[PDB]
Amino acid sequence: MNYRIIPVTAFSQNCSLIWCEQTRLAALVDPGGDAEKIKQEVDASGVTLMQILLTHGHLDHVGAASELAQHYGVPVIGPEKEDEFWLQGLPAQSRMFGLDECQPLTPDRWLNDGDRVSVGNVTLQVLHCPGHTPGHVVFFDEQSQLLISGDVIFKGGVGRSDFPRGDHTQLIDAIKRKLLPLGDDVTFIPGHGPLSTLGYERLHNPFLQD
Amino acid sequence: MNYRIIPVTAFSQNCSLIWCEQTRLAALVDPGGDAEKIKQEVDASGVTLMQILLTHGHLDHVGAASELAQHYGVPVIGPEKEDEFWLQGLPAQSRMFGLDECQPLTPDRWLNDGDRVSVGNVTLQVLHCPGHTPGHVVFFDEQSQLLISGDVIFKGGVGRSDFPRGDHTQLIDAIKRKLLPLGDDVTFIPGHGPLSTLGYERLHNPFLQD
Ligand SMILES: [Zn+2]
Ligand SMILES: [Zn+2]
Repeated sequence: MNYRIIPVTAFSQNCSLIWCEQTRLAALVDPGGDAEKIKQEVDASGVTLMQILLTHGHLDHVGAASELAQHYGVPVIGPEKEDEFWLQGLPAQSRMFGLDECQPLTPDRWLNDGDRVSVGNVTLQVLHCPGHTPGHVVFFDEQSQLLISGDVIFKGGVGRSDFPRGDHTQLIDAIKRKLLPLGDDVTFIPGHGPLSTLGYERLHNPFLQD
Repeated sequence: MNYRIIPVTAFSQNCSLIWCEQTRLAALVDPGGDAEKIKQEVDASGVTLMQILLTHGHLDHVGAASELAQHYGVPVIGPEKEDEFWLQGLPAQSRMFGLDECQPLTPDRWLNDGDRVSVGNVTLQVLHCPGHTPGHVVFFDEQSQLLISGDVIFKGGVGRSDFPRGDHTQLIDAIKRKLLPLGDDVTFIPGHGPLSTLGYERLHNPFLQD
């Protein structure tokens, strides 16, 4: 799987344009804002966008999803249904940061643990990883050993759990039981900061010790 | 000032019907839900409802405000503007607890620190007390030494500050600098649990020591 990271919004979130090398069929993961910047990269890359994927219901991951879905004529898929309250609360999310109103978002379909999403010949496995948000999912490409994981895990950190319905014990358990077993060699693209691997975090991440 | 407490919603919130004894002009503070229960008490009390007052933007304090405002033909007044994001997020608030959708609420006017609200011959002084929510206000009747204070202070407790834009240092400072100086003899009607006085909390509330 090929990809391009597109930093979007004032929160500087790692939106991912991902695509199959043979078919050039593509997906956007977490198009958080800066819809024009995203469109410019998508259009200049020459790929065929087929879908928008959402890891979780937070503003900096979903702000441009509705505009891009309409622009390209593609579905918005994900996250898990427990984040519906966050997506319904997008106006409140944006108003809290003094930003322009982000409209409520209803995805074409929710995702569940164990779902398959096809990006041309790339098969993404969906893993439900709650703790940061109760509906947070991640996308795993087994063939390229690549994880697109939103705000579950960072290089030397983990997602905040002090939000409504956040749960630290739940988040750490999800990382250890669902992510780490995918293998040390797995690279992850987090929502913020630099990329890292699961192996490096297993042994160096201060939140994953004990 | 006369009053009647009307426990509403599954959160068992202390909605207040308050009124002037001479004129029988009345106000509702925090009509949180159970709109029929509220209407039954208001109508049976014989008072003339003139206004709805809001201490803060949380679901269990505002759920029935819009229906009652329309039913009686009265304004919704308060809280302070910083809670606009909470009122915009009412659908998200209710969806989070698996309840029926509560619509976004736009009050007739926001309140500010130092505002006067007239309930017949009762003059309420408005105090801005952030920390639980950034737009939280309280209503003080100096003549009857009575405070209607929402979720700022409880008997032996204080409002949670772990919500988005919550701030514990700010909440405690607001209590100590804006509430306690009103006098030890002041009775308060909190959003939850039994009534108490400012004097008792000053000396016994574990959150107010030091
Ligand atoms: Zn993020
Ligand atoms: Zn309350």
